[PDB]
Amino acid sequence: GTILIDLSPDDKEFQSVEEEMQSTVREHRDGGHAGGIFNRYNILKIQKVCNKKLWERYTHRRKEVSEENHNHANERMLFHGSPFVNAIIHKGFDERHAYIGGMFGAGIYFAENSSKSNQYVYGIGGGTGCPVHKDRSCYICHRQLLFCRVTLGKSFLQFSA
Amino acid sequence: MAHSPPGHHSVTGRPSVNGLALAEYVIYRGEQAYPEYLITYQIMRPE
Ligand SMILES: CN(C)c1ccc(-c2cc(=O)c3ccccc3o2)cc1
Ligand SMILES: [Zn+2]
Repeated sequence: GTILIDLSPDDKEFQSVEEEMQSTVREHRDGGHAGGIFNRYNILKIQKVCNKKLWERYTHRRKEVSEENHNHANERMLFHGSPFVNAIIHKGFDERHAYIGGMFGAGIYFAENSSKSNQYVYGIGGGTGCPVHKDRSCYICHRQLLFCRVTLGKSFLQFSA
Repeated sequence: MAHSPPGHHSVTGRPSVNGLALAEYVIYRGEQAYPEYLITYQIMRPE
């Protein structure tokens, strides 16, 4: 039930999504090991993901959370990078998309920094890099990130290195 | 998947060393996120 709608670069919605991508790039403490060396991206395409069943599943849970947190879903827009982006856009997030060894336990992880989610596009730690060249810093191969609507509700604050 | 800490719906990982890092977040139910935009890109080689 998923359809993908291309956004024009002239569309304000394309432009605001691109700006969030580009403006949340930072340097990483691995010197680019996982995600590559770069300060900015070449955006090739931005598509809106439209799936009624997945949307309704999201809004149902959002209302439950909201009602448990003084009518506040604490909804954010956050990046997610994964080898399974194609499964996610068709079937939704589930336990198969979790970072079992993540520092905050086995859950599904998102980042404010697009460059942080970029480190996971080819796997944990960048895996072996792109499938074609085995390069975590490949400048040729096309990468994909999701920019996601996320309900945080009441969020446990972990101060961490 | 693990469970959220009791009384919570997510975890926020607040950076405590790297002054320039933004937050990272964890949810424990797939239904708490919707993949709204698919962004296809390349990283660019610095000049
Ligand atoms: C083992 N699998 C399926 C994954 C998938 C995605 C991630 C992932 C994806 C993210 O975008 C992310 C962002 C901040 C911190 C960790 C992050 O981890 C990790 C493991
Ligand atoms: Zn490549």
